[PDB]
Amino acid sequence: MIVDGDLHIHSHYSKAVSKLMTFPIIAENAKLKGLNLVGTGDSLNPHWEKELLKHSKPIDDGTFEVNGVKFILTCEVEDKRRVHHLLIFPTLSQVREFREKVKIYSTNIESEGRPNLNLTAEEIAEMANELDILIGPAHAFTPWTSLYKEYDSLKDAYGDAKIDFLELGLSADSDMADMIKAHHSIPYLSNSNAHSPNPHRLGREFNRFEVKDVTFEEIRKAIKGVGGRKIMLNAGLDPRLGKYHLTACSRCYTKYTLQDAVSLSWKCPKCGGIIKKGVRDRILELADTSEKPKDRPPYVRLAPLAEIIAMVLGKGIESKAVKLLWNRFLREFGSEIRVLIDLPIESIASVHEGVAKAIWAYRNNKLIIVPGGGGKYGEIRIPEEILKAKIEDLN
DNA sequence: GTCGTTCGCTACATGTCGTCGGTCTGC
DNA sequence: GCAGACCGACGACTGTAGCGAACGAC
Ligand SMILES: [Cl-]
Ligand SMILES: [Cl-]
Ligand SMILES: [Mg+2]
Ligand SMILES: [Zn+2]
Ligand SMILES: [Zn+2]
Ligand SMILES: [Zn+2]
Repeated sequence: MIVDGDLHIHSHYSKAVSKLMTFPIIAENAKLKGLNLVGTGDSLNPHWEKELLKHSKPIDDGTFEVNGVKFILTCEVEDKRRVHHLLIFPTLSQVREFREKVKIYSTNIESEGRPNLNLTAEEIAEMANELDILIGPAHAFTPWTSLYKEYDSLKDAYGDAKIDFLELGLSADSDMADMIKAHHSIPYLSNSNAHSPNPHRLGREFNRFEVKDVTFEEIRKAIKGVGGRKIMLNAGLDPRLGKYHLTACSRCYTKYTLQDAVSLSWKCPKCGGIIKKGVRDRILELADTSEKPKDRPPYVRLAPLAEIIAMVLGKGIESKAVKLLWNRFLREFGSEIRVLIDLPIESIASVHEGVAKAIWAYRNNKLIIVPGGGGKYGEIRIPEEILKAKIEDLN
């Protein structure tokens, strides 16, 4: 069976997240969005484990189900050097063992959903490998709390330890990450880092797995690519839409080149703020080869359907009009990805004509995109002639 | 034209832990 | 004067109450 899974979300116990991020709401929104699998997130926090055991029913010792949505145990932790890492746990026994194993290196493990571990990246990865916990650098290029902002290579961070994936992040896709030769041996994950269950947040990126059943072991085989199981697709936000795609200032969000950045010594002149290096420039720094492996699954860049609806209707992303149109699209059809990539534009025009024209413009790459940087998301705008012209003469 | 509804935007939170300036201090 | 301790503020890790103001079904 073919399932869409999002293995990186944060519960309401984490910081800077929404209080609505609870198991029932998450399951409802993932079901309405067409998301078959969602990682639990914050699994090290015992209160979130209690909420999971309450609001879910066991599929096996490591997979749970709530409101028809399956859930595997995932978590994100912060390094002694402020480097975020993602962990997938086989069973709840492994969750509890790893939790008790790191209580002597953390002070907020029972307090926050995203804990701070006073442990080296190598140490955390070794503790995960010993317990068969899958570990990988989460949002591995962001300039604030990533691996490649602190270290220059995966070996420099993990040393003799082993990692089982690399979360690409919003501002990256599989090709630019494959610009680093080591990554050719590593499976990619494209997750959402969801802090809100809203349309454009939960499942903004996901992984399309081929599995026999939706259980942790099947997902693990698919990530490793064994026994027929495989990650057959990597869907994600277009790299330009990300918060840190280009180098820009952290205060005024003015885009600077890498040359101008090193010239200004990372000081925004007309702002007085810290300018942070974009993930594109970082990858170009760490560039290794112009080649990339063939077994790599494709990466379908997508813009959130709610964002396209808000840009066509000329209204805010949270408005009731865009929410109503989004719900009508998700009722008439299956999922956001289907409406964005697979569905023919004539079928989209039955629900809304302007949205269909914008989706055609996004498919044909005739949609203006101002890239994001420094912490500001990229923006999508449509030309006038795309909206004022009919659909027949469009292509 | 009424007057509930919806919109867009600004301000603020909520704890740990870096970073990055400015300040004390002990020489 | 100066090295170096010390220190406070500031933002990532983003979401949303809540507040004038426009809207839009009577
Ligand atoms: Cl570095
Ligand atoms: Cl194996
Ligand atoms: Mg992406
Ligand atoms: Zn993170
Ligand atoms: Zn996260
Ligand atoms: Zn600036």
